[PDB]
Amino acid sequence: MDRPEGSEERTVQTSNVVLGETNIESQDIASKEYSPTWDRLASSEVSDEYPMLTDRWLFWKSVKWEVNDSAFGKMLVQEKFPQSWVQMDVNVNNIPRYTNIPNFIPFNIHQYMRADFEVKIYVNPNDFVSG
Amino acid sequence: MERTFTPNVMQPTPLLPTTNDGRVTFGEAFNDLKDLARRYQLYWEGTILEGNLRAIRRNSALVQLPLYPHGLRIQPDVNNPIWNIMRDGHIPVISSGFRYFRGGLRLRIVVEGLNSCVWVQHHPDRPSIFSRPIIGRYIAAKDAYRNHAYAAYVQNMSVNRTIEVEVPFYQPGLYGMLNASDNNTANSFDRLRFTGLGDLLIGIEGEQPIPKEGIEISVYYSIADDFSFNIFCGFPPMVYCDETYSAATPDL
Amino acid sequence: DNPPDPTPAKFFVPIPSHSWAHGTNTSEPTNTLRLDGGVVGVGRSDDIGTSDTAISGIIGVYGLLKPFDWNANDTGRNVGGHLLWSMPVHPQVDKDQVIQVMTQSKLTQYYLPPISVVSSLYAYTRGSIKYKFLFGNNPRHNARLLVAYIPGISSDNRLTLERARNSAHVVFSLNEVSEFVFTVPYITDTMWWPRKYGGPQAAGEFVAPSYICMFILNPLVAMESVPSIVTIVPMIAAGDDFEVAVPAQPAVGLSRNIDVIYPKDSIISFKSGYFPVYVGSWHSFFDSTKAILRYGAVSDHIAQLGNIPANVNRKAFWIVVGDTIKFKTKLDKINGTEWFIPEGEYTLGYGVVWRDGAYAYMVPYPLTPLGEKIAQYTASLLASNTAISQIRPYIPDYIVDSAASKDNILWSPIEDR
Amino acid sequence: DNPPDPTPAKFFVPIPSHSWAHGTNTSEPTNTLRLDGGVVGVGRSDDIGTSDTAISGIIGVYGLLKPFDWNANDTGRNVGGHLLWSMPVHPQVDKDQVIQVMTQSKLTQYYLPPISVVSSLYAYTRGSIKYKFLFGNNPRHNARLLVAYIPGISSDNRLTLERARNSAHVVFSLNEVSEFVFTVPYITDTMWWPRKYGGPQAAGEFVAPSYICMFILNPLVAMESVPSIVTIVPMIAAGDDFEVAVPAQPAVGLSRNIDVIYPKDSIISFKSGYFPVYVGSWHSFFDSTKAILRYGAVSDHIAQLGNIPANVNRKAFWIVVGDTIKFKTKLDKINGTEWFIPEGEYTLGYGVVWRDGAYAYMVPYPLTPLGEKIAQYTASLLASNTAISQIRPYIPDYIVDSAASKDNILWSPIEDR
Repeated sequence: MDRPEGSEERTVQTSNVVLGETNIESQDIASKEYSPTWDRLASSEVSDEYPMLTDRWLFWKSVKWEVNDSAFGKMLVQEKFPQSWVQMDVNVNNIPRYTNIPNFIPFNIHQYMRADFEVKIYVNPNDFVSG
Repeated sequence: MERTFTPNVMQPTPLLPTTNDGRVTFGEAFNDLKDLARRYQLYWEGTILEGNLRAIRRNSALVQLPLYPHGLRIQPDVNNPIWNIMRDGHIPVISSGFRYFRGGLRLRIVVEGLNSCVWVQHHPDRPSIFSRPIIGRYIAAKDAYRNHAYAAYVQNMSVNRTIEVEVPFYQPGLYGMLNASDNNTANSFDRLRFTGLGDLLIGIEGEQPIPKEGIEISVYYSIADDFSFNIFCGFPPMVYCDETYSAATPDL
Repeated sequence: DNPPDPTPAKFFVPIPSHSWAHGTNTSEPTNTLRLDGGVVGVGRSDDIGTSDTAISGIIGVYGLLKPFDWNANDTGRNVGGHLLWSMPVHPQVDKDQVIQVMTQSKLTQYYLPPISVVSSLYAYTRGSIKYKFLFGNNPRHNARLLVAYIPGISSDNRLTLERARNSAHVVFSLNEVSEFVFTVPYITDTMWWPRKYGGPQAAGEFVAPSYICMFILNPLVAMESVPSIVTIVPMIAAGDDFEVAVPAQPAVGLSRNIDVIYPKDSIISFKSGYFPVYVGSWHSFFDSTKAILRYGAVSDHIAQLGNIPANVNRKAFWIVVGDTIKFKTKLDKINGTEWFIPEGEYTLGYGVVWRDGAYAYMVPYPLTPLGEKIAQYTASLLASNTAISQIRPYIPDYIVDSAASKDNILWSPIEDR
Repeated sequence: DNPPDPTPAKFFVPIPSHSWAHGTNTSEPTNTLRLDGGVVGVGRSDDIGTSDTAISGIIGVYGLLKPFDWNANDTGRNVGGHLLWSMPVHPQVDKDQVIQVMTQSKLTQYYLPPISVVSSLYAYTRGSIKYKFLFGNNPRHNARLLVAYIPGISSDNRLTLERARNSAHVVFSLNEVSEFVFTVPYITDTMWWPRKYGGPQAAGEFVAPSYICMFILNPLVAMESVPSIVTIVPMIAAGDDFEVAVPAQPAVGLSRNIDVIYPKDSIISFKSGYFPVYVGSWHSFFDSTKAILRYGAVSDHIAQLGNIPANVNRKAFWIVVGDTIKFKTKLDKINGTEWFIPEGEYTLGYGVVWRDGAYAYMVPYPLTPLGEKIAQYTASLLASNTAISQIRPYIPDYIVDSAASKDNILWSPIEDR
């Protein structure tokens, strides 16, 4: 910290959401990136796209891990993807609904769907821990 | 990219000069697992007696064989010494590191002890949801008898006791699943039609009796030319073959 | 017109099948089960990649090895010259440097890295290996390590820091750095090196050519407001110069089915009337301070083993096959090693045969990776007729009589490096 | 001159026959039974066309589906929002939407359209389907219909007009128009779709991907000098984008011989002395208002079934194989369905097993397509342990004792979707 403001925070914008980061990332890609061609052979109905809704960085879970429950191989998250994320808005009976989250609103009126995904993991520790 | 991420390298010596994957010292190269998967290995082998077949054997099937690129679920027992100490072949070991595939398989059926004729059919729209074969009188009628219009091959043992066929990929989707579970109820559809190439049925066509020793059917398999191991996920944990039969008794 | 064709017949040799071994650089005649009788191949698109079986792309992926803790407050170990971590260098990792899962009566599951899995498919191997070291530190921690590659050495029996510095080595500083890679050389008297682990009954096995060792140059320092332990996670991948020669029986099998049928001819047990058995003590064996298997509480009632075949190696220890028992034992740390068994209840997994004249007795060992090592070492000491007083510290202690077995207990012969 | 020919012999592999599967894009060696030993083929002219086996030209021909009446005077049904007609969309038509001919002890004959016949020869299918609707009207009749294509739905369980409008649909006006075509889309999560009907024992069968439904927007109007009923005849053909993937066991067989031998191992009957049987009533079964099979007029003389094998599915109903009987029954219209049996004399074709302790009884059903459906539904209700009071409306009523059988009656297990 050497400025009146703390220092410069990098910014990443998508749709109407802006994420701030301050450090150098760790990155990877599950498989080779590509543009699909055989999806057009599956449905004669025109495939709708809602980029301002879907290309939006959305907040998922927060999971709290403590020193007393942190062992080698401890699973902070084990979730079916993207099922668990798209179905994260449940009712009193733990039944999911696609009706409230704008990113998921197209899932309610369509039977079949496809997309590529990106997942960010944010941890904000102090200067004096290790893990 | 993290999987291959190598920061702050500290290398005391230069690299080791190449041999082109063995081509310099031996006459051939070894750079692709796909090449090894094209070397045949045992898929399944068993002995069949008259008692395993239907009382009245109306040219009925001998073996109902599910076709998986990653092979069958092995059963190590006193009667199967190979699976017990050799365990799974190279192809199931190779397959375990990949999620999907899209090609065909090449088979080789070796039938010994039978003087009759053997028929072989491929049922691409009827693949099994279990990783084990079905034998003789336990095979349902729908499969126990020759079906029409399926790709087939009929071979007299008098001319040759080895059958060579290539099984094609006839699946409605993009990929076929490798390493699929038999315990699958949440995704039955995936397990039913997006996993196996379809059952291969091996039957007998003649009235000749089976010898008291029975007939032996040995099915070898390998990857076809149009086959691809597609998405590299992790390898699963392994067992060591030298931990089956110990070297404490070096000869046994 | 019906002209005769008196062209001489050719000699041909009939064979039942085409090549079984060939997998590349050749055609294969076959009966394709298709409607199209030409050279046919399944369709493709970008939705479906090409085969990702190129070896270099597989073995380049890092795999995790057995992690270890690095305690800054250990005034005994955290000193200059101390050996933190060491092992032979070869593509398959040593079994005891890999994450394991053991199952009673079944096979052990090993979490082998990609370079280890692929190498077990081939007979020979060569090239540099990338050892990535990941440290669980923060900007307060500091140290300096010396990691070395010792050609032609397989163990740390003569290994010291002041010798390790006389081989190819690197010196790493942990000053606000958490990852670094030590790409070790390939120094051999030959061009290809035989794999270490092979097949059943150690078929075609051999040894590693070199050793890697991590020494403490400048000991780890922390502060009071910061964790005093720094975990180190070793990882392994193939260097850009790595190659694999020759297809052989896989050294490995899948873990979908970890069942195994040990040879019935090697199985040994207790004589009739000498079972059920329990873990206990008796006076003529280190004044009844060590654990042995008894069949009763009257003394000189120590379970006797049945006939032990002569084809069983003298340096071999044993593993329980069928049902077993639990027992409470302990073992104090042995001088010059990190070998100790804390006082706890353990299942009986291993045994070592103690001979007294025409009678053979069995000594119990815990079903644990360290118990496997101590059992093996003890069997070796009995093999060289080591002093009875010097084998004493390698034997589990007697605490209290344990439960008895349902019936007889069956054992199978095994042996390690 | 007699020069030696030391040319090395070649390796060849003997096989008894040429390809059995190949039907195109290859030559086939064979022994032609002709006098001319060359490549010979029968002569032709314009008198003899070329083969008309091009699939697209076959499946483009419309086939007739089960017609239905559309009554303008039905103040109950002829209202906005009413579902007139609906079924799953797939190339083979649903069996209950096709003209049928049943034969006692034989197989049913189905009048399948060309697109249905061809599709039963192949494993996969895809593309648009043309549904032509023909109306028996004249310029007085008027209405508006809403026909919809619902992707991912197989039944009308959650189907209403006010939901159907939220999928691909068309709105047709019957104003001096008698024919129109609804070319429905192909909306799937995959590229090929497995056929619905396969082989014996439902070999390789699956389900349809989508649903088509016809709703009443503006109800049918007629006048007093004009027929109040308008028949609707649905027809089906393949769209220009239709394709068929993979040869498999035909789902169909010819109707030249409709004989069939049901498996002897599945056959069940009545215990000795418990036949001949007749249809009647008894008190402990809905106060003797429903039909069951008795063996005498003394009470608690209800025909008992022999041993029923455990491999028989619990939701399965039964079909009579040998000789049978005629009986007079009826069933009143069931709420929420168009299910009713008018009072008439019917042959006994189907049965459902009613269990009471260690005794098993058989409930009679008429040999009629609707009787097949009601029998199946009842067997399913017994399977889920449905309330005895709620299964009551699905059981044929008792009117009067019927003739007895010549001897025992044999039954075979069957099951529908």
